[PDB]
Amino acid sequence: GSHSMRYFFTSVSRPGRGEPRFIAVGYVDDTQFVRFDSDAASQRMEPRAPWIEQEGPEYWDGETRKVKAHSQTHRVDLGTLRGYYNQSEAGSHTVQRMYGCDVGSDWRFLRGYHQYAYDGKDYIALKEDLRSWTAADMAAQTTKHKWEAAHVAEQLRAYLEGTCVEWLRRYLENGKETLQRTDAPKTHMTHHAVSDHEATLRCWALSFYPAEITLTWQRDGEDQTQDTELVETRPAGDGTFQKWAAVVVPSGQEQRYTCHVQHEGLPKPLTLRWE
Amino acid sequence: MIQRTPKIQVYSRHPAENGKSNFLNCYVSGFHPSDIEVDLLKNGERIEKVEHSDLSFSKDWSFYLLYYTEFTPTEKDEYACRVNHVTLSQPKIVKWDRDM
Amino acid sequence: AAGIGILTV
Ligand code: NA
Repeated sequence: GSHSMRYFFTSVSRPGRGEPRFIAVGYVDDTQFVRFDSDAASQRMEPRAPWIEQEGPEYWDGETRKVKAHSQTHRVDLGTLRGYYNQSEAGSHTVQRMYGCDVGSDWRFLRGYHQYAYDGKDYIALKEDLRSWTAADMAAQTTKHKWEAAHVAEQLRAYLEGTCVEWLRRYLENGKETLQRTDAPKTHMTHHAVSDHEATLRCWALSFYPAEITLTWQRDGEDQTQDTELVETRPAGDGTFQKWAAVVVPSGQEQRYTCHVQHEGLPKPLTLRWE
Repeated sequence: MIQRTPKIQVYSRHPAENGKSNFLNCYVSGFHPSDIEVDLLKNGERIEKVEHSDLSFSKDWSFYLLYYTEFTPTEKDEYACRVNHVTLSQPKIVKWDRDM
Repeated sequence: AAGIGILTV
C-alpha cells in the first residue's frame, strides 16, 4: 500500500512560568516512532517503536540536535508572532509545524508538505510544487517575504523529495513486520432497544491497521449520512485501531439497514446485514 | 482565539470479560488548545497508574491523546474518564459502557 | 529522520 513519514511539532508559551513547552513526534503511517519532550529529564530524542531502536548513537545524537534546533526556532517564533499580531503576555499561544512525504505503493515520491499554524489556524504552508508559499493572512505574508528572500523552499524541497523519501524507505524495510502489514477489521453490528419503538444499530470495526477506514449505513441502499453518528477512529493501544457508526431506527425496520465497511485489508468491501 | 472541544471516548482494548486482564483507554481528540486534564476513574476515584501517549495532532491541527491503564474488569466496578478543558464549563465525565 | 533548514518566522 501507500506510505507516509510525518513529523509533528507543538510549542506552547506559558508566560511567567518559564520557557515554552515543546513536543516533537514522528510517524511512519499510523505508527509513532520517536518523541522529544522539552520538559522531560533526558533532553534526548527517544525511540517509541521497536524497529527504530537499532539506530546507532550517531542517529540519536543527530536527531536530538535537530529537535533542539527546532525547539529554539519555535521559541523565537512565539515572540515574533506576538509582535506580528500585537498580542500581549497575558495569554498562552500555540505554534504547530508538520512536515513530511508521501509515497505510493511502489515507494516512489508522490508529494511533500510543510505546514505551519498559529493558535490552531493555518499560518503558512509550502504549495504542492514545493517552490512557493501559501500565506493565510497578512502577518504570514511577512514570513513569506522573509522565507522567499532566504530561499527556504529550496532547502525544504531537497529534504521532502530526497532525504525524507530515503529515510521512509529505510524505516519501511527495518520495521517491515509492523509497517508493511495490513490488519483487516473484525466487523460486527450490535442491536439495543432504546425504547419499545426504537433501537440503536451500531456497526463496529476492530483490530485494524492502517487507520484509514470507511464505515457507512444505508437504508434500502440509500446513504444515511445525516442520521449516522460516526466516532473518531481510535487506537486500541496495541498498534491497531477501532471505529464505530450508529443509527437509531424504528424497531421492526432493522432489515432495511445495512452497514458497509471499506478497508485496504479487506479483499472486498463488506456489507453487514440484519437478515 | 480558536477553541475546539475534546471528543472523549472510553473503551477497552479487547472485548471485556470479567476477571480477564485488559486495558482501559480514554481517547480525547479534536481539541484546541492543547492544555487538557484527563483522569481515569474507578468507582468515582482517580486511578493513579495512568500512562498517556505523546501529544500529536491531526490534519486540521486539532490535538489528540490516549490515556490508558491495565485493568481487570469485574461485574461491580464502574469505570469512567473525567476531562477538563477550556471549552468545558465544568469537568465532563464519560462512563465506560461495555455493551455498546 | 527530521529536517534541517528550519528558519524562524
Ligand atoms: Na473548563
